[PDB]
Amino acid sequence: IQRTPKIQVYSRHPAENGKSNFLNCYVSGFHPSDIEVDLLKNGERIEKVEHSDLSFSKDWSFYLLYYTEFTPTEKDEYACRVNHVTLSQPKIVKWDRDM
Amino acid sequence: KTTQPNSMESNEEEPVHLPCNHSTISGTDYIHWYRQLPSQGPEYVIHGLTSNVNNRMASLAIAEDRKSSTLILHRATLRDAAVYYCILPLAGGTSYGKLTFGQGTILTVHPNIQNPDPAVYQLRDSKSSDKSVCLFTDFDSQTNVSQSKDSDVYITDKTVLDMRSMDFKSNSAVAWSNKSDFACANAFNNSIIPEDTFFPS
Amino acid sequence: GVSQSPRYKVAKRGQDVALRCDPISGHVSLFWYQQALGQGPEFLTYFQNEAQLDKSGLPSDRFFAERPEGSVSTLKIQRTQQEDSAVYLCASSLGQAYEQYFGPGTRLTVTEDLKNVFPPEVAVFEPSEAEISHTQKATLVCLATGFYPDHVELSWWVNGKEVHSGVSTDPQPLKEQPALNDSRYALSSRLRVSATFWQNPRNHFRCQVQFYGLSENDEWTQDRAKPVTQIVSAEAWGRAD
Amino acid sequence: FLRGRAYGL
Amino acid sequence: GSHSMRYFDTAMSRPGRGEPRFISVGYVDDTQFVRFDSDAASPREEPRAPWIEQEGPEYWDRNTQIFKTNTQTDRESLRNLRGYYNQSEAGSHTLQSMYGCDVGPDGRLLRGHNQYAYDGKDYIALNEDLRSWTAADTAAQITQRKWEAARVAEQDRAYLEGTCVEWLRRYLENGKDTLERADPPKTHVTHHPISDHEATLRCWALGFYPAEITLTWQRDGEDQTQDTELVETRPAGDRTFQKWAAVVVPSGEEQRYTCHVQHEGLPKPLTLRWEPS
Repeated sequence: IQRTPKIQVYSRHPAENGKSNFLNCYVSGFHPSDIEVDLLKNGERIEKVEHSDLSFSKDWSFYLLYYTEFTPTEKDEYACRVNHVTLSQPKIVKWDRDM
Repeated sequence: KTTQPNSMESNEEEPVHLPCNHSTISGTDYIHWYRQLPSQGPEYVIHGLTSNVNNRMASLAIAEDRKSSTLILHRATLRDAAVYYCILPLAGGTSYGKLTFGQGTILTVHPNIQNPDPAVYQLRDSKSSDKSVCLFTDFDSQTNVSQSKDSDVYITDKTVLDMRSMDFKSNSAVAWSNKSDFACANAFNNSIIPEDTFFPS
Repeated sequence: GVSQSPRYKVAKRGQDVALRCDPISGHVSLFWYQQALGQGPEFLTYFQNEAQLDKSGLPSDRFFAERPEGSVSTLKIQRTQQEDSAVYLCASSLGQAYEQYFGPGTRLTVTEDLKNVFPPEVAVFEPSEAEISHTQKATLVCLATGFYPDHVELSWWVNGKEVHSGVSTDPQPLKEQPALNDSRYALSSRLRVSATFWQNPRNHFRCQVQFYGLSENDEWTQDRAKPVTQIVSAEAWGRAD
Repeated sequence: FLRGRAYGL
Repeated sequence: GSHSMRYFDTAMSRPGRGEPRFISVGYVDDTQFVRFDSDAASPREEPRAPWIEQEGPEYWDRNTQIFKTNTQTDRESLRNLRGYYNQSEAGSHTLQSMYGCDVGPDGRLLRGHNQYAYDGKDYIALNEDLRSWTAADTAAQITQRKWEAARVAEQDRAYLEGTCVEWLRRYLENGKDTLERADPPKTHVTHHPISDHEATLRCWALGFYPAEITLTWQRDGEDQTQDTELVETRPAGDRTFQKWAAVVVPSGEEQRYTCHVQHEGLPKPLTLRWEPS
C-alpha cells in the first residue's frame, strides 16, 4: 500500500529580485517514509539545505519540508528533485515565482 | 517500588485482605499481584488499573487516589499459604513488564482444629536402638511452637497434616537430639503450650 | 508449562555452570530471575524473541545468556562464587507486558569443595502406643539427616505405592551445625494413618529420600563412595499389638 | 506528555 | 481554551540495512512542541519548544525514558504483525500511531483518540466510548482478543481522560502567549496572461496561522468552486502557512471575479479582486 509524493516548490515570501528569501520544497502524501529530496540551482544540487522533521497526516501519509536561504535573480533557475519507491524516475518540479 | 507487610495470618474458610502501598504510582500504571507457593515458581494471581477487578478466588480493590491497594482472597485454604507480591511492572511507562517482586507478604493459613487434644509422644526407631523423637501434635492453631534454647536440640516448625478422606487436619511439631538428658517432658519447654497437654507415662 | 533443567545443581567454587530453559511454545517474551533464600526473585535478563534487550540485572560479565532461535534459552555462569547460590527462575509470556508463566526453577548451590557433599541418612520412627491408645491414630516420623547440599525430595510409600494423603513434610531443612557455614542439613516428615491400618503387620511403610548430588562429570578422589544422585530410604512394618 | 504503551500488538 | 494535543508515532523496520527507526512528534493544534527520534545523538529534541523547556530536567528525562520503552513495545508489535500477515524478514514495514485528546473552551475533555496503522492502512482504533476496539481485518482481530483479554482499553482511557487533558491545559497556560493566538492572512491577487483571450487570476493568502483556511472565487456572485485550481495548504517554514486559489478568465471580464478568504485570524471574511497598476 504505497502513495506517490506530491511536490510544491515556492518561496516563504513573495519573490523580489534582490531581497533575501527562503526556497521551500514541500513533499507530502507519500508512503512509506523513505524519500530523497534535493533542491537544485541551475541543475546543480544545493548543499546548504536543511529540512523539517518527519511526521504525518490523519490519512497516515508523511510530509516533509526542505529549505535553503536564497536571493532570487532574473536568470537563476531553481527546482526540486524527488526520489521515492513509487517513482519510476525522479520527479522534478521547477520553482515558479508565480505559483 | 511498593511496600507491604512482611507477614499476615488467617484461618481457613476466611476472606483474606492483603494490603499494599504504592505512593508514587502513575495514571498509566497497572497493579499486578503474584504469589509463590513453597518451593515452586511464582504464579500470576490478578492485575488491575482503577476499577475493582473481581474473580472467583481473588478480587482486587484499588484506592480512589490509587496510592494503595488490597488483594482479596474470598475464602483462604491451606493451599493459599504462600508469598504474595504487589507489583507495578510498567513503572509509569519507564518499564515494559519486567517484574519487581519486593519482599512480598508471607501468608500463613492456620487450619481450624475443631477438636484439640494436645500431646507430646515419644517415638522409637524401627531400626536403631537409642534414637528417639518427640512429637507434639493435635494442638490447636492458637499455639505457636518456638525453637529450643539448646543447640543440641532441634525443633521443626509446626506444619499442617491432612488425613484427606476423614478430612482430619492436625498440627504437629517434632523435636529430637543426640543426647539423653533429653526426654519429651522438657522438649518444648521454650514454648507456651496448652496446660492440659497430655504427657504419657 | 515452562520447563527448566537441571532442577538441582551443586558446584565447586570456580567452575562454570549451565542452566537451561524451555518456555511455552510460541511465547515471544522470556525473562530470567535469580532468587536467594528469603528474598524475592530478582530480574536478570530479558528476551524479545531471540534478541536480549534488557540485561540490566546481570551481576557481572560472568553471566552470559542466549536464545538462538528465540525458543530455548541458556544461562551460563563462569567462575561460580558463593554469592551465586540461589534459585534461578524462568518465565515466558505472550508479550513483554502480559502475564508471565514461570518454570520450577533451578536450585543451584555453590560450595568451596565437593567433599562437602554428603547424601542423607534416613530413619523411620514408629507410632507410639501412647498415641494409638489416646486417639486411635498412628503417626510415623521420617528423619533425613546429614545431607549437603540442600537438594532432597522426600516421599512416602505404602505397600509399594506413593502416598500423599496424611503426609506433612517440613518446607525447609534445619541446619545441624547452625554456627558453621558448611553445616549439613536435616529434614523431617510425618505420615499419619489410623491405628487399624498400622496394626496390620502386612502393611509396608517406606520413607524415600531422593538426593541430588555429583554427576559423572564430577571428580572424586576421596575413599568414601562418591556422593552421587541416589535415593535413600528407610522402611517399617505395621505392628499388631 | 507521552503515553507509555507496553502492550504490543 | 478550545484546542487539542496529538501524538504521531512511526516505527519503520530496516531489515538488511540496520536497526529500526522510531519517531514520536508531539502537537498542540498546528504547533509542534516536542520531538523524539531514535537517531538522535544525545536526546536534545530537534524541535525543542519555549513553554516546554521551562519544565525541569525530571520531566524531559521521564518522557525520554518512556519513549525508549515504547521503541521496544513497537519493536515487538512489528515482529508480531510480520507474523500475522506472514511476511518475510527482509521486507521493510511501517507501524504508525495517532493518539491524543480534544478539549472545549471549558478546558475539559471533548474526545479522545488512539489509532494504529500498518504499512499505511488502518489496523485498529479505539472507539468513541474509549472502551472498545475496531479491528480492520482478521489480523487486527488477533490484536483485538489480546487487548481486551488484558483489558488494555482501561489504560488508554485513563491516559486520555487524565494525563492527556491535565498536561494539555498546562501547556496552554504556560504558552497562552503563543497557542491561543491567530495570525491573519496577507492577501493579494495577481494576474498572469495565458494568451490573447485568456488570463489567470490567482488569489494568495500568506503568513497565516493556524493552517485552517478557505479560499473561494466567484464570478458575478456565482461560486466557482468547480473550475478553480486550488493548491494544498503549505508551510512557509516559520510556524506560518500559505495557500492560493486560481481561476482562468477571458481577457476582459477579469473584474467580475472576486476572491473570498475565511480565517480565524480574520475579524470578518475578506473579499478581494484584481487591481491593475
